[PDB]
Amino acid sequence: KLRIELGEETNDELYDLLLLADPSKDIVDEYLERGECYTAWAGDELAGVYVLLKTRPQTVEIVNIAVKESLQKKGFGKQLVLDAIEKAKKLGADTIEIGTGNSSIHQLSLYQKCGFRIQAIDHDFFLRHYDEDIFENGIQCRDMVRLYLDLL
Amino acid sequence: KLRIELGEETNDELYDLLLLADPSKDIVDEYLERGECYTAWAGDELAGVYVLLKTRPQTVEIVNIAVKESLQKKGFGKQLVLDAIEKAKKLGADTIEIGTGNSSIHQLSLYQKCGFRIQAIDHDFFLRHYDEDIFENGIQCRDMVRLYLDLL
Amino acid sequence: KLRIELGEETNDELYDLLLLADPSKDIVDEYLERGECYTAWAGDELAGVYVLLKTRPQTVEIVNIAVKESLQKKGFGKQLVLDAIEKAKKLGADTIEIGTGNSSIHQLSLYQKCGFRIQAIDHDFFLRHYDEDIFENGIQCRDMVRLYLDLL
Amino acid sequence: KLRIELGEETNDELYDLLLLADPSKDIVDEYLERGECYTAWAGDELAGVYVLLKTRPQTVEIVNIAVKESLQKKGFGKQLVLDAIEKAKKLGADTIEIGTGNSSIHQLSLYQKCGFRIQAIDHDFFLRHYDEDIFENGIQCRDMVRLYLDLL
Ligand SMILES: CC(C)(COP(=O)(O)OP(=O)(O)OC[C@H]1O[C@@H](n2cnc3c(N)ncnc32)[C@H](O)[C@@H]1OP(=O)(O)O)[C@@H](O)C(=O)NCCC(=O)NCCS
Ligand SMILES: CC(C)(COP(=O)(O)OP(=O)(O)OC[C@H]1O[C@@H](n2cnc3c(N)ncnc32)[C@H](O)[C@@H]1OP(=O)(O)O)[C@@H](O)C(=O)NCCC(=O)NCCS
Ligand SMILES: CC(C)(COP(=O)(O)OP(=O)(O)OC[C@H]1O[C@@H](n2cnc3c(N)ncnc32)[C@H](O)[C@@H]1OP(=O)(O)O)[C@@H](O)C(=O)NCCC(=O)NCCS
Ligand SMILES: CC(C)(COP(=O)(O)OP(=O)(O)OC[C@H]1O[C@@H](n2cnc3c(N)ncnc32)[C@H](O)[C@@H]1OP(=O)(O)O)[C@@H](O)C(=O)NCCC(=O)NCCS
Repeated sequence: KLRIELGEETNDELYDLLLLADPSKDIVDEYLERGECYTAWAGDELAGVYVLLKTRPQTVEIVNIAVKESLQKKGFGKQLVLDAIEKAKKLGADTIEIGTGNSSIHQLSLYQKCGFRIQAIDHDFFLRHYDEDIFENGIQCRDMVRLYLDLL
Repeated sequence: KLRIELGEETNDELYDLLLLADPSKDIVDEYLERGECYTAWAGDELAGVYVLLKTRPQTVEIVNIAVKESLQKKGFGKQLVLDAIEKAKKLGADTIEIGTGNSSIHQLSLYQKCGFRIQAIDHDFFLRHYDEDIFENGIQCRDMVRLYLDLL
Repeated sequence: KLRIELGEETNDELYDLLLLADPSKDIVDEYLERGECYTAWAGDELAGVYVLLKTRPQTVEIVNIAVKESLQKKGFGKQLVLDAIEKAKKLGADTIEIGTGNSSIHQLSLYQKCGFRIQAIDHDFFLRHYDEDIFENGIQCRDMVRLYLDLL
Repeated sequence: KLRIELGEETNDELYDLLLLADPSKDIVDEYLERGECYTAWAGDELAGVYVLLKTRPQTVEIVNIAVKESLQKKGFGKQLVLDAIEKAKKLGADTIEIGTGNSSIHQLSLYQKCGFRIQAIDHDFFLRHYDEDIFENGIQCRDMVRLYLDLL
C-alpha cells in the first residue's frame, strides 16, 4: 500500500517524524546525512520514514523508523521494516540490525515478527546516555535491546 | 487477594497448571522435588502455581509459573511473580532469575513490570532442545530470553 | 596423572583451596553442601579441588575450582576442568557452565581450551556484589563472563 | 614514541600490515575508504597502522589494527589503541568499539588494559563467515568478542 521513495530534502513535516524516534535533532542530522533516508507516502500525506545507516563492515542498521501517530497502528510500521530489509538486501549487506529500549514491548514484538532476533543487551545504556529517567508501559527503560537479521 | 501457600502434594489438578508452562512432565518432577513448589488458591479453586528452584550460589530462579486459563488475565500473574520475589528474599538469595521464549511478548512485559531486567539471550535454544518448531503470536520462538533481579 | 576422588570431609587444608577461588566461606559452605565436591590428590599431597553444583534444569555449573599455588601452572588446572566435564556427563546434564571475572585473562583461555564458549556478560556484577574494587593483571574486574558447553 | 599521522596513500608495505589483521583485501578496501586510516612510523620504518570506521550513530569502531611482526611486543600495540581512542574523542564520538576472536587471548587483555570492556559475544560468528576452521593458542576461534568504551 504505502508508497516509499528516497529522500533528500528535510522539512519540518519530516523532522516531526524523525524526532518521534530520536529526540536529539543533532544526532539525527549526523546519520541523516551519512545515512540513507527513505520516506513513505500514503497519497499526498507523509505516512512515515526510516533511515538506513551503514555500521560495521557488510552490516547495516535501521538507525531510525517512525510513523505518523494519526496513521500508526494500521500496519505501516511492519511495511517499513520489511521494506528496509529489502533496501538493505540490494545494498549487498550481510546483516541488518536495529535496537530499542527494553521498555518498548510493542517494538520487541514487531521487529521479531519481521525476522529480527534479539542479539545482546547494552545494560545501563539509557542510564549513561540520558540525563532523565525514561519510562514507558510501566517499565523503567534503561537497557538497549540489540536485534539483528542475516540476509542469506 | 490470591491466597498462596506451600505445597507438597501433587495431583492431576495441579499438574495441569505446571504442564501449561513446562510440557515435559519428566523435567517438571525433577525440579518439583529439588525445588520449592507454592500453590495459590482463590477460595477453594486452584488459581495458579509457581516453583522456586535454587540455581547458582546465592541465586534462585522461577523454573515454572502458571495460572488457570479461566482465571488468568485478572492480575494473578503479577501477584505470583511479586510473591515469588518475596519468598526468594526470605530465602536469603541475592539474585532471582526467570526466562521465557523470545516470542512470549506478554511475559517479557509482565516480568519487567515486576522489576526483572533482561540479562542475555540463549540463541537457538529451543532449536536444539526441542524437536518441533514452536510458534506464538506470529513469532518463531527459538531464543531463550534470560532475565534477572537483584534483591538489595 | 592427578588422582581425583569424591569428597565429603572438609578440613583446613581443603578450605584453603576453596577459599582461593571464593573468599566468602559462607557462600562456599552453601554450595559445598548442596553441591558435589571432588578433590584431586597427587600422591599424598592435596593438589586441587572443584565443586559441581546443579543450577538450571539439565544444567550443571562448576561453582568453584582451584589448584595449590605451589602446584598450579603444571597442567592440573586443565585436568580438573576436563574431569569436571566427565563427572557432568555421567550426571546426565545437557549443558555445563562456569564463569569468572573479565580480568581473569588466563582462565578465559583455559576454559575455552577445554571447549567452553563465552555466552554472555553480567555487567557491573562485581560492582554490586562486592564492596571493594577488584583488580587483576592491570584490569578492573567488574564483569562476570559467563561460559557454557553442551554435552552431546 | 611512535609517530602517528593520517594516511591516504596505500602501498604494498601498508597492505602488508592491514592484511595481518583482515586477510580479505576486498573488505579492507571497503572500510579503508569509508573509514579513516592512520599510520604510525618509528623513524622511517612503517611501525604499524589502524583504521577508524564510523558505525552506529555517535559510535566509532577500530575496524583494523596491526603492528609489524618484527616490531610488535614492544608496546606499540598499546600506543595505537590509546591513540585511536584520542582520535575518536576529537571525532565527537560517544562510544568506541573493537572486537576480536575469543581465541585472541592476548588482545582480550590488551584492549581491556586500555579501558575496553567486553560487551557481548557473536556466537558462531567465524563459523558462518569463514570457510575453514580458525585456530589459535590451542583454542577454536569461532566467536566474536565485542568490546566497547564510552568517552565521557
Ligand atoms: C515503531 C513504529 C514505526 C511501528 O508502528 P506501528 O504502526 O505502530 O506498528 P504496526 O501496526 O505496523 O505493527 C504490526 C504488528 O503489531 C500487532 N498489533 C497491531 N495492533 C496491536 C495492538 N493494539 N496491541 C498489540 N499488538 C498489535 C499486529 O499483530 C502486527 O503484526 P501482524 O502484521 O503480524 O499482524 C511506530 O510505533 C512509531 O513510529 N513510534 C514512535 C517512534 C519510535 O518508537 N521509533 C523507533 C525507534 S528507532
Ligand atoms: C505468563 C502468566 C504466568 C502470567 O499470567 P497472567 O495472570 O495471565 O497475566 P497478568 O494478568 O498478570 O498480566 C498483566 C495484564 O492483565 C491486566 N490486568 C492486571 N490486573 C487486572 C485486573 N484486576 N482486571 C482485568 N485486567 C488486569 C493488565 O492490563 C496487564 O496487561 P498490561 O501489561 O498490558 O497492562 C500466565 O499467563 C501463564 O501461566 N501462561 C501460560 C504458561 C507459560 O507460557 N509459562 C512460561 C513461564 S515458566
Ligand atoms: C585457574 C586455575 C584453576 C587452573 O590451574 P592451573 O593448573 O594452574 O593452570 P594450567 O597449568 O592448566 O594452565 C595453562 C597455562 O600454564 C602454562 N604452562 C607452563 N608450563 C605448562 C605445562 N607443563 N602444562 C600446561 N600448561 C603450562 C601455559 O602457558 C598455559 O597458559 P594458557 O592458559 O594461557 O594457555 C588455577 O590457576 C587456580 O585455581 N587459581 C586461583 C583460583 C581461581 O582463579 N579459581 C577459579 C575461580 S571460579
Ligand atoms: C593486536 C596487535 C596490534 C597489538 O600488538 P602487540 O604489540 O602484540 O601488543 P603490545 O605489546 O603492544 O601489548 C601490551 C599489553 O599486553 C600485555 N601483555 C604482554 N604479553 C602478554 C601475554 N603473554 N598475555 C596477556 N597479556 C600480555 C601487557 O600488559 C601490555 O600492557 P601494559 O603495558 O599495560 O602492561 C598485534 O598483536 C597484531 O597486529 N596481531 C595480529 C592481527 C590481529 O589479530 N589484529 C586485531 C584484529 S581487529
